[PDB]
Amino acid sequence: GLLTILKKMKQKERELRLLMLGLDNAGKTTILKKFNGEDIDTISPTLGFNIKTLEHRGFKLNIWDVGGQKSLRSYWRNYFESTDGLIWVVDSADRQRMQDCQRELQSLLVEERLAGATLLIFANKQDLPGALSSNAIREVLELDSIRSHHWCIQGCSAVTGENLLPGIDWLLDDISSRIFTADLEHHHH
Amino acid sequence: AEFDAVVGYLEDIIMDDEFQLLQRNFMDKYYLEFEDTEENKLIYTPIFNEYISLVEKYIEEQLLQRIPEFNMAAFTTTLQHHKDAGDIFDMLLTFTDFLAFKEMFLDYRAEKEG
Ligand SMILES: Nc1nc2c(ncn2[C@@H]2O[C@H](COP(=O)(O)OP(=O)(O)OP(=O)(O)O)[C@@H](O)[C@H]2O)c(=O)[nH]1
Ligand SMILES: [Mg+2]
Repeated sequence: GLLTILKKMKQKERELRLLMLGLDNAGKTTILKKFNGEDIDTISPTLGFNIKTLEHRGFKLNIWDVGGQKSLRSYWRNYFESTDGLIWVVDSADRQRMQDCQRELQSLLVEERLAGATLLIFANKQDLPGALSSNAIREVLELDSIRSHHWCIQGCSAVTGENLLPGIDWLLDDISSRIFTADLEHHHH
Repeated sequence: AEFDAVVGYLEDIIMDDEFQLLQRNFMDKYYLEFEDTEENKLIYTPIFNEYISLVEKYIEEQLLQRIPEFNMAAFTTTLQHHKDAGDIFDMLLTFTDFLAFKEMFLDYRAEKEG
């Protein structure tokens, strides 16, 4: 209605909303905690959701981190609306759940409210020797067969904060390009 | 237009205090589901969406007590387009900010405790 229409016909150019999802124990909350450079020890599995509003390259990034515990996944959709970028986090060492991680990601991509989102995949926990390579994870999840969304896979280690920023920088640029593209076709036709 | 008139009533409806009572009576039903922690509960969301629907609906009702032929969509469409904004829309935006909504709720809870 009036209230929600008002909100988007009013968001400022450089406010972006990012939804971070993934299986429980993937390291979602560790990752955004590291972004601010908040300490990340004493982190507990999320039963609800965390909101952390950022600042990066002139952008205010409002990041929503939703618990990935299985009994919670049906509520993920209450957070789909107004997502400029979807961040899918993966525990690279969690080899036995790669299929479910795959199933979960796939159902998100046919979701209508997520039609526009840029997809960033964080193959987290690369610091673990049992961690599958990004390529192996790209193979599983069958990312190469996604043409509905722009995506990229970034191997990282939230615990050390290694490679998180390059992931985010790719995501912001892709989001910017999409908006740029839309504006282009709007003013011309 | 008939527009500038509605913009006037909004200020009158929300900055009235039947509205503030509406808000309190809503919070009375849920205030103790709200915890003072940084992590939010999933249940805050449906309550939040219920709140938004309630405010939006109290509006349209009060607005047609004014102009009995007020069509929300017509005003919204005409707004969601070519009369594009102000000073009270800023308070209107307030209702959709989840973080402030939560704080509104938290201050209320502490108040109710005592
Ligand atoms: N070795 C290693 N452990 C990590 C890494 N990132 C996170 N962890 C740990 O993995 C465990 C789970 O991390 P979380 O951030 O709670 O994962 P989550 O997806 O937010 O969990 P949910 O809230 O259930 O969704 C914690 O003990 C983290 O410290 C990493 O990069 N390497
Ligand atoms: Mg978490």
